Amino acid sequence: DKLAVLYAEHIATLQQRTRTITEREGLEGLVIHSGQAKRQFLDWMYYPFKVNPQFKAWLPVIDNPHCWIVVDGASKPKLIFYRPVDFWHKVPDEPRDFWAEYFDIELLVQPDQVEKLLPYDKANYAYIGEYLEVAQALGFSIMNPEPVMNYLHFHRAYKTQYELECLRQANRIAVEGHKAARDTFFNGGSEFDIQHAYLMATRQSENEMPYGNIVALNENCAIYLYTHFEPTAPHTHHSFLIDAGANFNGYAADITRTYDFKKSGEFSDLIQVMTEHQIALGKALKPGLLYGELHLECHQRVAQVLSDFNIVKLPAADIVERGITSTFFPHGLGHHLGLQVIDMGGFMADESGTHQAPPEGHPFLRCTRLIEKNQVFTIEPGLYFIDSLLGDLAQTDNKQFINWEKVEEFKPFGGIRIEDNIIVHEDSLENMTRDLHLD
Amino acid sequence: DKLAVLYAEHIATLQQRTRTITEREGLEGLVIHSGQAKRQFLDWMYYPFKVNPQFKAWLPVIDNPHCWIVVDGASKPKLIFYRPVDFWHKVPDEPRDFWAEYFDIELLVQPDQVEKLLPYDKANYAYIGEYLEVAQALGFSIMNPEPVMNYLHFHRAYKTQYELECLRQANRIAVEGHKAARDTFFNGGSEFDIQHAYLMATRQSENEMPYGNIVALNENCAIYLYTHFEPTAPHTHHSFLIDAGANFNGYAADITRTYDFKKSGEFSDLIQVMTEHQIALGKALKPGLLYGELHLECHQRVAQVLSDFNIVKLPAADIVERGITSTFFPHGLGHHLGLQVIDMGGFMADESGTHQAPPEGHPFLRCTRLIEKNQVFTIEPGLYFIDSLLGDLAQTDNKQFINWEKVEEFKPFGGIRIEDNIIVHEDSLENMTRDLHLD
Ligand SMILES: [Mn+2]
Ligand SMILES: [Mn+2]
Ligand SMILES: [Mn+2]
Ligand SMILES: [Mn+2]
Repeated sequence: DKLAVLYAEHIATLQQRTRTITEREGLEGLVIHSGQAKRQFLDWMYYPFKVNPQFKAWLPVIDNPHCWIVVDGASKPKLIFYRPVDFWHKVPDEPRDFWAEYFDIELLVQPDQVEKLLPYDKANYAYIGEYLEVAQALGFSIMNPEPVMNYLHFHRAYKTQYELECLRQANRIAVEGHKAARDTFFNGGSEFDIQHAYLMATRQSENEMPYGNIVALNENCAIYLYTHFEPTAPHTHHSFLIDAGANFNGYAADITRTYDFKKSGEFSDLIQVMTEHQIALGKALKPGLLYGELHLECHQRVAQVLSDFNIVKLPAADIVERGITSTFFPHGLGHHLGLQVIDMGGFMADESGTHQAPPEGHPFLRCTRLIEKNQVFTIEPGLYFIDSLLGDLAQTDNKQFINWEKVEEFKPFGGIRIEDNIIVHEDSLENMTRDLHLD
Repeated sequence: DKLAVLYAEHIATLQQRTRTITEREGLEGLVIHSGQAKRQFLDWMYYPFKVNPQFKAWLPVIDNPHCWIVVDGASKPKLIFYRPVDFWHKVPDEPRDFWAEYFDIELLVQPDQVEKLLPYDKANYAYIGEYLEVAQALGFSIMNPEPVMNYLHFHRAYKTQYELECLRQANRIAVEGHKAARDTFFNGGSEFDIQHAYLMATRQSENEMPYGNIVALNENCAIYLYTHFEPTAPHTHHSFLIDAGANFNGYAADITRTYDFKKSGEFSDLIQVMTEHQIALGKALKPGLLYGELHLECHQRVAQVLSDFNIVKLPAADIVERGITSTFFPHGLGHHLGLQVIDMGGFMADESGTHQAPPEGHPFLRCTRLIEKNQVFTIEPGLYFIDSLLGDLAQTDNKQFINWEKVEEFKPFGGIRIEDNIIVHEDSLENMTRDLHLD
C-alpha cells in the first residue's frame, strides 16, 4: 500500500510533464511503445525482452511486448495491454495490480491488430519507441522527436517519491545478493559460483539483472567491464570485485564492493583507505554543486592514495598535475541512477538538451549536471593495476616516479571499486546502500 | 585431440558442400557474417550475443561478433577474426585453438574497418548473414540467396563425425544438469531453485543454454512452453517436468524428464507407461522411414494410454480416428537436433528445398523428412491435461467420451514429456541420453 499511495502523485507528475511538452511542441499526445521480442536469425527462439524505458517510466510492466500508452496529460492515460490467449503459454489475469485503476485498459489479443485501437488521425501524435518501420506502417510521421526526448530525459533526473521508494527496494534486494556473493568468495568459490549465489539470494535470474554483473577474482578485478564467469576457481584467492544490482518495478540498483581474501596485508589496507575516500565523496554531494567538481575531488583523493601507499613517489598535487591518476582511475566517478542504470539527463544544463561542459582536464566525463534534491547518484571511485595503461605509463617521462616493484605485488589483486547509491534531499543525503548495513 | 582429429574431415565436408553449391549457382564465394551485438533502445547495454548458425557451422566461435568467413570450397577458408585491444575488456590470445590452422586468419581491431579485408569486387559473392543494410553498404548485392540457404540447410541434417562428437559432449553436460534438477525437486525446491541447481551442475549460465529451460511444478507441467521460474515452492509437491539442454561448440542437447514426487500412485504409473512408449518410439528410428510414420505411431500409443487409464471411455483406435489424441498430445513427436535446437532441413524432400508433405491427419507436423544415417533426432512424446484444449473438447460431440472426473484428478500433476536425443547410424541407433545412465 505505501508504494500504491505514492504512485498517484507519480502519475500526476507524469501527466503534468506530458501536458507541458506536448503543448510546447504542438502535439496532441505521445504514443509510447513497450517494444517487441526480437527473433534470432534463421531461428524460432527470441532474445530476452527489454522494455522501452519511456514505457516503464509510466508503470511497472517490464516483461510485456506489444503494449502501448497513449497520453496527452489531460485525459486519463490509455493502455493497450497485450494479452494473448494461447494454450502453450500461461494466460495471466487481466491487469488488477495497484497501477491498473490509473489507466483506461484495452486488451490486445494479436500484435498486428493494434491499428484499430490507436488514434485515427496521427498527424499530431509522436511515436516514442524503437520500431520506426512499424510506426511508419501504422501512419505515424513523428518519431522520437528530439525536443520531447530531451525534455523527458532532463526531468527523469528528478525522481518522484514513488521512484525513490522503488530505488530503495532495488537496493534492499541487491544487498542480499552482495552478502551471499561475499560469503561464497570467502568459501573459495569460482566467479561462476559467486554469480549464481548472487542470483539465488536475489531470487532474480541473469536476464532480470539491470546489467551484466561483474564478478571478478584476482587479476580480473583490473578489467573494469569484465563480463565472463570462470567456472573453475583460481588456485589462489587474493581479491574479489563484484558490481551487481537488482530490479524493482523497472528501477535499478548498482552496487560495487571489493574484498581481500586474507582480510589483512597491504591490499586489505588499500581497500579500507579507498572506502574512507568513497564515503567522504558520497558525503560531498550537495545541491548547487556541479557533479564534475566531485570527479575532480576524486582524482585528488586517488592521488593521495597513490602517494600515501608509495605506488607513485610524488606528493598528491604533482600526481594530479602530471595526469598520472588517469592510469589508475580511468573512468567517471559515477552517474545518475533510475529506470536505466546510467540514467538519462546526466549531461544536460537545461530542458532543451544543451550539454553542461565537463571540467577542463576531463573532456570524456558524461555526468556533469548541477546536483539538486530528489536526484539519485552512484559514487564509484576506483584504483586499478591495468597492464596496457601501466605499459603506456612506463613509456612516459613519469616512469621513474612509479614504484614498479610495488605495482608488481598489486597486479595479482587487480584493483578496487566501491560503489554506493545515494539520494540527494534538500537538507540531507540518504545512502541507500550503507543504510542497509551491507558494510 | 579426438575432436581436433575429426575436425579435419568436418572442414573437408564443408569445403565440398561450398564448392558444389557455389559452382552450381555461379558464385565466386560465400561471405558468412557471425553477426553483431544489438544495443538496447536509448541505452548503452547490449542484448546477449547470438551467433549466425551459418557461421558456427564452420568453427566453434559463438561469442565473437564482427567475424567473417570467406569460402569457395577450392582455397583455404579465410577468417576475419574480431580482436579489439581495449583496456576495459579481456584481450584474448590470437586464435591458437585446434581450428585455427584450418583458416587463413586476419585480425580485425575495429568492426567498421572490415571493408579493407573483404573481396574488392563482390558481384559474385553471396553475403550470408542478418545485417542486410551493413552488407549493402559494403557493396554486396546477393544476400541469403534461397538456393544456397536451402542446399546448406538440406545438408545440415547429415552430421560429420566432429558434429556427432560435439552433440555427445552437449548431452553429457545436460545429463549432469538433469540429475541435479531431479535431486533439487525431491528435496522440495522451487522452480527457481531447480533452474539454478541445473545451471550450477552444467557450469553454464542462462544465456549459454541453447533455449529457455522449461522448469515446471504441478499444474505448470501442462503449459508446454511455460517460461517463468516461481521463486517460492508450492505448498504441496506433486510433479516436475524439466526440458533443458546444454551447449558444446555451438551444438545443442535437448532433454526432457517428468517426475512424480511420491514415486507411486496413478500419475507415477502414467509416467512409467509413457516411458515404455518413448523407449519403443526411440528404437523405431530407421533409415528409409519417413519421420511422420513415427508421429502416427506416437498418436496410437498415447491413445492406448488414454483408453487403458480410463481417461477416455473408448477403444484406442477410436480415440485416434476421432482426433481426440491431439487434445492430450498437441505437438510434434520431435525434430532434427544440431547447431540449432530445432535443426534445419527437417521439412525437406531434396536439396532445392521442396517440402516433404506431412501425414494426412497431421498437417502442422514440421519434421517430415526421410530418416537416413548420420542424422540426429529428438523423440519426445507427451500427454498433458491442458485447460483450454479440454475446454474446446468439452464443446465438441466428443464431450460424452471424456472421463471428466479422472481428468480432474490428473490436473494438479499437469502432464508428461520424456525426450531423448538419438543418432541414427547405418546399422544401429545411439541414444546419447540413455547411454549416459540419466534414467
Ligand atoms: Mn554505476
Ligand atoms: Mn556499477
Ligand atoms: Mn525438442
Ligand atoms: Mn525439448
